[PDB]
Amino acid sequence: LNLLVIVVDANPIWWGKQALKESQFTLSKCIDAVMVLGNSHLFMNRSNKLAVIASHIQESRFLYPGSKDGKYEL
Amino acid sequence: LQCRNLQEFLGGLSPGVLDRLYGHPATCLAVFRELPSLAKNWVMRMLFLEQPLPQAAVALWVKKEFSKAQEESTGLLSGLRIWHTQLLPGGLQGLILNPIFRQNLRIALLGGGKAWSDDTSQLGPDKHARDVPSLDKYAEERWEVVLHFMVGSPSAAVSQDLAQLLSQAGLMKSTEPGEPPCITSAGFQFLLLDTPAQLWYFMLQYLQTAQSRGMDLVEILSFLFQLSFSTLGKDYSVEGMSDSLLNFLQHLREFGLVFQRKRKSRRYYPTRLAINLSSGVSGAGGTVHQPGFIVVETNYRLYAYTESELQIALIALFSEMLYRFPNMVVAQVTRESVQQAIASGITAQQIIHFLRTRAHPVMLKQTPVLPPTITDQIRLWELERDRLRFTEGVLYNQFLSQVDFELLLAHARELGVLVFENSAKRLMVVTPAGHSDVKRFWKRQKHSS
Amino acid sequence: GVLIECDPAMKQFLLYLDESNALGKKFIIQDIDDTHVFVIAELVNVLQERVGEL
Amino acid sequence: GAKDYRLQMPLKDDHTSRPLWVAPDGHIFLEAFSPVYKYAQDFLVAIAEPVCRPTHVHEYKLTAYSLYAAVSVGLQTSDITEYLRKLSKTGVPDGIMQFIKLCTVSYGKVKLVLKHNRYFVESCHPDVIQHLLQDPVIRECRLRNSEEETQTVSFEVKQEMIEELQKRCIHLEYPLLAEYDFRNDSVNPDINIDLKPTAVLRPYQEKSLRKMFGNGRARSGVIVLPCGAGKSLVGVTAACTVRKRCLVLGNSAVSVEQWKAQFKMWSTIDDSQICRFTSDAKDKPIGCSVAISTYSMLGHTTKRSWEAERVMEWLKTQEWGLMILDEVHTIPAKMFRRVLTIVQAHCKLGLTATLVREDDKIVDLNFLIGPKLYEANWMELQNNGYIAKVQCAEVWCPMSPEFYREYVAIKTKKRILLYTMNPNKFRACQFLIKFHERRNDKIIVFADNVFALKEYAIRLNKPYIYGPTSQGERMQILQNFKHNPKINTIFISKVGDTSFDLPEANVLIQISSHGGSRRQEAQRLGRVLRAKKGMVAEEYNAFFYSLVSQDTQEMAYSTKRQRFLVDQGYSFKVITKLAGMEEEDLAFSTKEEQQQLLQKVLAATD
Repeated sequence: LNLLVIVVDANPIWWGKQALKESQFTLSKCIDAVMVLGNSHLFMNRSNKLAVIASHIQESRFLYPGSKDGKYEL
Repeated sequence: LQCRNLQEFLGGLSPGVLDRLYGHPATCLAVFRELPSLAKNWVMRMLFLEQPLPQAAVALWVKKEFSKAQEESTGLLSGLRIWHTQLLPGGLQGLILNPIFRQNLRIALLGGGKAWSDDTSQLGPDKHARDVPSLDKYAEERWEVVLHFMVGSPSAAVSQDLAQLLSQAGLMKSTEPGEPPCITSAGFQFLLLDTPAQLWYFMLQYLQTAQSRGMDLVEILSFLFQLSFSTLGKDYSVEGMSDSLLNFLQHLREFGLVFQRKRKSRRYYPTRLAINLSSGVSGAGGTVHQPGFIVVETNYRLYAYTESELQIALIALFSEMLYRFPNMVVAQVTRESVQQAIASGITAQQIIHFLRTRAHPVMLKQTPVLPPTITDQIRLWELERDRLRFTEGVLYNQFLSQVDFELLLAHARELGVLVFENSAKRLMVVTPAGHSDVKRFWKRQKHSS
Repeated sequence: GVLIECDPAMKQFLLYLDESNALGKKFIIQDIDDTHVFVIAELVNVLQERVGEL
Repeated sequence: GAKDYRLQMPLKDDHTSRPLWVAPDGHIFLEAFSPVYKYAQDFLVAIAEPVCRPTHVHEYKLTAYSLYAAVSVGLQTSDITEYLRKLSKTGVPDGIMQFIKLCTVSYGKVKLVLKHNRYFVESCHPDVIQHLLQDPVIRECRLRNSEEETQTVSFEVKQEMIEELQKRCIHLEYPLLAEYDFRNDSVNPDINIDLKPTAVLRPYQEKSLRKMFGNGRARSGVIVLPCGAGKSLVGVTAACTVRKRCLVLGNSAVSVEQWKAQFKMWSTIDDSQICRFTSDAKDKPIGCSVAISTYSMLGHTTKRSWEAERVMEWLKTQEWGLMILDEVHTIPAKMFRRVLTIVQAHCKLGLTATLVREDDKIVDLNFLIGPKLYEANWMELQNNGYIAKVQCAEVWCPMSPEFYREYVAIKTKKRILLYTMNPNKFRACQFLIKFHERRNDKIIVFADNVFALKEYAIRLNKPYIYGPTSQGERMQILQNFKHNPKINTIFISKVGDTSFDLPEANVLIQISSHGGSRRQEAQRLGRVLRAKKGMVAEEYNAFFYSLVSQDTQEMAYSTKRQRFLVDQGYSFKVITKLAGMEEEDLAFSTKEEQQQLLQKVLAATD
């Protein structure tokens, strides 16, 4: 039983300057690496738990709290 | 009973077969979670990778103190056909995950091209939905009917494919042509075993003869490991199974591990026996299945708080019974009772662990099981027949010279026909099975002079 | 022969039966050491009743 | 193979909070883990005779005799059957209530009354005395040739059919309850005896005397209480409390000094009303009443006249009859008949700590001596400071092959003297002495034979005592282990006696377990193995081992000792391997020394 609590600094101004930079790496791959880390953590053991929080500029809203994709439904 | 732990049967599986078993993501997750934590993290490290990493990096990912506990994970990955070895174009032996195994783990973690096993078209609260304690009751009823069949009650509701299975696995020997099914000594040792150990011994000796009914080991073991990783509450469907899977699933219904509703139905309920199917030990003081019930006092006195004709027959096997009350049975472990269990064949670690398993909760903090006088005594009884042990043989005498007799001792020892030697009197006992080979050697030695 | 492993103080128990039984020529055919004796095959089950007397 | 008592015994819905289980052959099982254990213990002690007292669930047995004593105390039918209903998880069957009726309805079919030293027989209704005088044997030994009591028919009974009258009234099934009138026996006058408050008293001893005296009248009977643990205190206290007088008889010689020590400081009888008919004294029998005799060991005929003739005369006049008996499991069929013949006692006193008396199944001397009045809790006696923390542990040693070959050839008693002495056991016997030599503890090896233990002490230079020695010699040697604090060993024998005192020390052993002392050994375990200190601490310290040979037909007695040790609250275990005997400087290390012993044992006279 383990509990990873990812916190992703979703500054819309910073990732906005990153997406106007026209780089390779934008917010989509950031949140996708977050979700692949989350599914990996739930994947390593059955008892693991996950919670993903996104600090916005004015709010701490949580992100986290059939199988068409083929992944586990949960 | 050796515990395979998803390793002993899996080890030595056919090369064509090994690739095939990982052709569903259920099997890749199920072999993944069995792994030790080192091999676990290494597969999850090397998963997203197309290059055979050299051996130096794998040996160089580990701190120095843990090399003794490291080579087990590497060897377990290698023998289980995950890490197949490749070559970097110099001499560096590259290591790469089996792309069937790796691709189906990545299907288990990410999107996939297949569509899994669980299914439901849309059937809600089912017609005669079954209740969870009634699933417990069904498990108890069916598996105790099989156990009573082995014991030999008038409750013999086995449907004679299961009786043929019990005769084929070496448990109930049929002898004297006219339907008189006995119990082998393997059946008595099967009775005194734990319930997950009994069911897993059923599955091992069931798949030992899986070359009979058109069965394959791979799909059946994937279905067993699919059963024991399921939930009692949520309900399943059958659509997505072959017809030999239907025959195995209705034979499994006869086992009692799966509650169907109808034979032509589209639904099965994996029973509480099916979840605790695991190669292991149910405990040394208490069982998740049933709480213990036997109070073993220092008077050699068994107090069984359970009404059941099965367990009364088992306590009749390794003891002798005096009182029977509608809540309790009072039995005494006599020497002669264990020596009758010995006559069938019973080593008295079965007895002490039996009493420790069913230890009444007034024995909490009342340990008094540390010294067993009977176990030392039992070796002395066993010694009564060990005091005379059967065999056959020939003796060579008139041995003569001392250094010549030492060379003859190595001839019977290598072949395995030597029993006892004597260098002071020049005497050697040779079994009659290899008498035609020792004499020739002696003749050759004589010729050599 | 039949190898029988026993106790040094119990080896002479089977020797007394040799000089008393008049069934065959000789019961014990060969004596290796104090913990190893030999025997025509036939008296292990009979000794299991004699051991109770012993 | 098992009795079904499921249908005769009715199921009911109190399977949690009742302590009994009442099987229709009388047998009552008892949970000693429910909080009503004290009360059911009290009930079944009063009403049943016990069978087993293990740790968790005890087993009692309803006999006719314990029901008769439960009535004779004063319990009615409604009380006994009402609390068997109100204490049993399973309902009471029909055979047990039918047999309870046939033992409790009438308190006494025949009443025996002692007044003016006349043993009358009375009843409130004349029919039973009519049918009692119609019997041919009642005709044979009835006594012929000689207010405020309405509705009473009586007849006198001779002096020397009292035993035969009681046994015949047993056989006729019209039994007797002892009745004594203190006022009518006015001839014998009370003497002033003062109890000592400073002298200690015990809760169990109070329960025993409350079972004896009880409601008014003193009552004949058998008290089964610990020896070496205040057994002497109960008897001395009882005699003082009534103020009635009596002669106390002990078969054993030391006993004289043991009982006198209890009352020596606590009263003025030592220099006023003292008398000793044994040990050659004859101190004022002429007026000391209260005497100390030794059963039927004396009396004779011509040989001893005058002084020992008066050995049995001045006691029957000035002792009303609080008859006292001590150690009667060793006093076999023939001596109890002469005790009740030479003296008349209002009540019968039993001071024996053992359970069964004389170890004989066929004949029981218990009822002519009275009911078992009370049984004390050995768990409370041991965990307080009344007996040593006996740690029983059997030691089974292998049999030597050189001595086992000759065991088979002879079925005499020489094979016993040969089987008894084993060089494998002698090395263990010397190891146990060395194991306690560094701990300078009081250790004595016990051998059950004439002079078997004599050679065991001369070979290794240690003192020894046995039976045929001397009274003046054992007087100082016995004090050389408890009265005098000098650390030494010594080998003693059965001696037909128990030595007990105030010294705090412990430790004892056993070689032979098949002989004549294979009966008193039970009670010898409690008298010898005492505590290290006065009110000993709860912790254990005393040890007790037993050397038993292997494959020598000795388990016949080694099994019966397990039934007695579980009732004494002692820890029992089996240790067949000492593990450390070979690595010790002992004797008989080589095989040549063990061979020389064979030429001496067989040379010994048989």
